[PDB]
Amino acid sequence: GAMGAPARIEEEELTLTILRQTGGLGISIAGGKGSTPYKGDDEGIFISRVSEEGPAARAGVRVGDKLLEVNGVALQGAEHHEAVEALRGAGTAVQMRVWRERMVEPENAVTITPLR
Repeated sequence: GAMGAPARIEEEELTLTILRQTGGLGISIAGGKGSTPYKGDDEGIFISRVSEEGPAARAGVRVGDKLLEVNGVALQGAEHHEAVEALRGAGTAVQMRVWRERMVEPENAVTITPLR
């Protein structure tokens, strides 16, 4: 596999741990695609379900956080089912990684500005 690597910006590396929900119900992700990788192995998974400051989302995610690997399982190219299958048993302790690129991460976010 090798088509190109146009969007390959310096990675930041953000490891987060999501333990069993302590009030809510964890989070909610959804990917699925199966298209050529950005830099050989990358798809970018999105989610939407912030927790009430507990071990479910706030632990690292934030309603739509850029993630690549889920619970140690590279979601690069994988499908929504591949990302959930990892959270199944990891429900008690999930380990997802967050990387920054020229896609998953929107320009609006790339800007480090306040909200006042």
